[PDB]
Amino acid sequence: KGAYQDRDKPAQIRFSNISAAKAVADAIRTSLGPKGMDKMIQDGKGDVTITNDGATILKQMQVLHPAARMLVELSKAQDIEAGDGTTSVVIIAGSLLDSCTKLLQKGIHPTIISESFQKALEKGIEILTDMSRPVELSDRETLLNSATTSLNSKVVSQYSSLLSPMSVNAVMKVIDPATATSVDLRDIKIVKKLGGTIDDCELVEGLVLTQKVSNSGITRVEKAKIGLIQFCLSAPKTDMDNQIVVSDYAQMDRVLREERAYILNLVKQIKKTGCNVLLIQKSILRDALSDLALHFLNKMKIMVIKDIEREDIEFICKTIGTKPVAHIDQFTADMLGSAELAEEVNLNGSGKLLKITGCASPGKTVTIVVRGSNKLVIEEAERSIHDALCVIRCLVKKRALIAGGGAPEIELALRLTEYSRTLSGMESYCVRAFADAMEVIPSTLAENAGLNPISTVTELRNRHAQGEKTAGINVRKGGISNILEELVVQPLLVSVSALTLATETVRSILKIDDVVNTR
Amino acid sequence: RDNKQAGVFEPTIVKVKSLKFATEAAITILRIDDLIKLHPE
Amino acid sequence: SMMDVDHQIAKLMVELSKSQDDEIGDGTTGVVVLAGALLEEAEQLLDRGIHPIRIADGYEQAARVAIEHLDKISDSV
Amino acid sequence: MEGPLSVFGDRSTGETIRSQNVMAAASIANIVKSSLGPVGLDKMLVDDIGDVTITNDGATILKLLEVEHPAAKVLCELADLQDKEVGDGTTSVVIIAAELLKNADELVKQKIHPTSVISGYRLA
Ligand SMILES: Nc1ncnc2c1ncn2[C@@H]1O[C@H](COP(=O)(O)OP(=O)(O)O)[C@@H](O)[C@H]1O
Ligand SMILES: Nc1ncnc2c1ncn2[C@@H]1O[C@H](COP(=O)(O)OP(=O)(O)O)[C@@H](O)[C@H]1O
Ligand SMILES: Nc1ncnc2c1ncn2[C@@H]1O[C@H](COP(=O)(O)OP(=O)(O)O)[C@@H](O)[C@H]1O
Ligand SMILES: [Mg+2]
Ligand SMILES: [Mg+2]
Ligand SMILES: [Mg+2]
Repeated sequence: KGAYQDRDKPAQIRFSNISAAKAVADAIRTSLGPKGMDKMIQDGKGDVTITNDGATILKQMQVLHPAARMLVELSKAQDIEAGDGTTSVVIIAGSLLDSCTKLLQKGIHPTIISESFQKALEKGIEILTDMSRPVELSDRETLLNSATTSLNSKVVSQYSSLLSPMSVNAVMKVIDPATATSVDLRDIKIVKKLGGTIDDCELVEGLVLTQKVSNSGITRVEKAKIGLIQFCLSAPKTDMDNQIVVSDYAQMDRVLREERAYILNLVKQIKKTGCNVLLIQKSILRDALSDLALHFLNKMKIMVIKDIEREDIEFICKTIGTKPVAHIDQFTADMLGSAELAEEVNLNGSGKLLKITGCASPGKTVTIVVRGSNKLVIEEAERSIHDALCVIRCLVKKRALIAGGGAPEIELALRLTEYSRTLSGMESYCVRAFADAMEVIPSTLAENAGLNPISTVTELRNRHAQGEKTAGINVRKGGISNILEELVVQPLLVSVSALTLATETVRSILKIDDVVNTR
Repeated sequence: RDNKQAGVFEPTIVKVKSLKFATEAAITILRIDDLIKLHPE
Repeated sequence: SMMDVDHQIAKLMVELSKSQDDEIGDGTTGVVVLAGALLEEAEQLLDRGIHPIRIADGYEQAARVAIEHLDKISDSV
Repeated sequence: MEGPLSVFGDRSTGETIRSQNVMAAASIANIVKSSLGPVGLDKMLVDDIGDVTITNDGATILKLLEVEHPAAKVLCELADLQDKEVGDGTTSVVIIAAELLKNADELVKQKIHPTSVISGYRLA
């Protein structure tokens, strides 16, 4: 007879948290893998969203249980660190907790479960690293295969032939492949424009803008010199309160004339540089482009795009080599950007786009125009392309590759079962639970593919025991096979981060024993 | 009836775009296997 | 029996315990604990994707085995 | 809610939601089926105030209607897109999308995987 444990509310709270987490995992289990399908989510306001992304799904369904909220945060963290695996991580967490259920019932302490899970996690990171193979960023075929694998799960998979080379080109265009240790995907701009179909998506090396051109008649410019204008082309206005007191009839005409002359001098100093395209920043508190200024620019044959946003300035400069000018005195030729063409293109009556293509200083920036027949499919195409970019980012960060099709999970299950048999004690039960929990991804992949999950997962375990550690679920043949022949590869970072973050979240949830309702 | 001799013509773009858009719509709707309708606030 | 249950499966479990009491007069708690455990294990089996009828048939087979083993290890007074 | 998933809303899953989506699309297409071809006829539309609109244009009809289901709003926007990019075919495109949905859901009921149906539709 040990300690009576006079209180049962800690156990009730643990079981409620485990149940909520397992419920979330089982709710999103259907959106896992190439044969997985999407969920539609209608917000309270009525905003519809179709998606296969685990992070998006979890953020959009307003889960209420604390454990479910924590799983949402977990998926968001995985989306940050790897951008791919946001469903696998939640499923792994739910499964580990579902195993904590039977462990707790067996009568193991949550602290022992947590420590044994940390042990199993370290051993599993070891195992996955052993499985991994190095990759060279020059291996364009390996990059294409990683991107295609990442896209196989999404609605944009019939267009993979189009969107994988774009998703690899963008990243290889926005990084120096020899020195890069990461990539900032804010350098990759995505522009969603309704109309056409997803096969109409494009990778624009130059610049794309949704702002409209103010000139009528000047839509196309070749050999374009472009200038950014952070000052206002309108009547003078001091930063102090200013008035112009008229006391004689002559002063009225004089005021109008001097205003005209000010504006004309401005636009003439602009023309004198050879500038034929003029990007004007957006200006509240003062008119950035008066009618006189527009008249004069048009007469001088200059295309004008105003209302540029103060956040697109760094992007536009990074793209087309311009330097932002805030005083007309400093507006010279060295502050311009040279572009072989700048045109306002129409998209089959579905809107207009300003495309600045060709650049003498195309500095590590690219744009992707996402087309589509519906807002929903456009949004999910954007999300999938982002997932592919993040997969390439993982590959850049950690130059290591792991097989797919549930091969890493199966190898993990197997080797951690062995580790458990070697770690005799009460840690053995917990490590075996960790292994059988990691066995849920292959089961889910099989179920979604339409196979018999038990037989499929047993065949996988058997072949991995024989030694085919690169063996997985071939949804094309309908059974098990060497998955590298199907070219299903993913960065080691995805699996490693998924395992690490899921284990940390599980230990956190296991360290909880009560719930209070504040206020 | 021979509609080319009867004069019943449609621009190719009509049928082509109709097919492409209809297929895209069918694909997007068919990809949905779940629905979560949140209670408004 | 004193429990004011609304769930129909809980009503089935009440009937199960009452049946054990009618037939035997003892074991009314063992039957319920064991049935709950069997269903809890069927839960994990269903997660792995086995047909619930296959689960029920495996349970019937194992129950026959256990009954025969009871007859085997039994003693007499 | 009653289920373990504590989301504050309703949840449809599987053949239920697939049949519902197909029902919505079919509803939208059956609205406009009667206005197709040289023998199609026009429709009145009354805007709850006595505002009357006579029309044969499927895009116009689906813009004037007040649709609540998202799988039917999808087809309404499809007709709008057809009107923007082509200018004709706004009814045929909706009819064809709905029929593709019908047959594809029939296949999914026969348990052909929706990915396979989608690949076949893309190829076709
Ligand atoms: N063509 C394929 N064949 C077999 N398995 C695949 C294929 N494409 C992807 N997978 C598997 O599907 C998983 C990716 O599913 P996904 O929907 O992206 O979930 P997550 O977002 O959690 O990665 C990976 O574990 C990968 O092994
Ligand atoms: N003195 C004892 N030592 C060990 N086990 C016992 C003892 N008395 C009863 N048990 C066990 O307790 C279990 C539960 O029986 P109990 O709950 O008393 O009756 P019921 O199950 O009909 O309510 C029985 O399986 C029996 O083997
Ligand atoms: N004179 C005709 N004889 C036979 N079919 C016709 C004739 N005119 C039009 N059609 C058919 O009617 C269909 C669409 O009719 P309509 O409703 O006017 O166009 P929309 O699809 O733009 O609504 C087309 O597929 C076309 O083949
Ligand atoms: Mg993925
Ligand atoms: Mg007794
Ligand atoms: Mg017509």
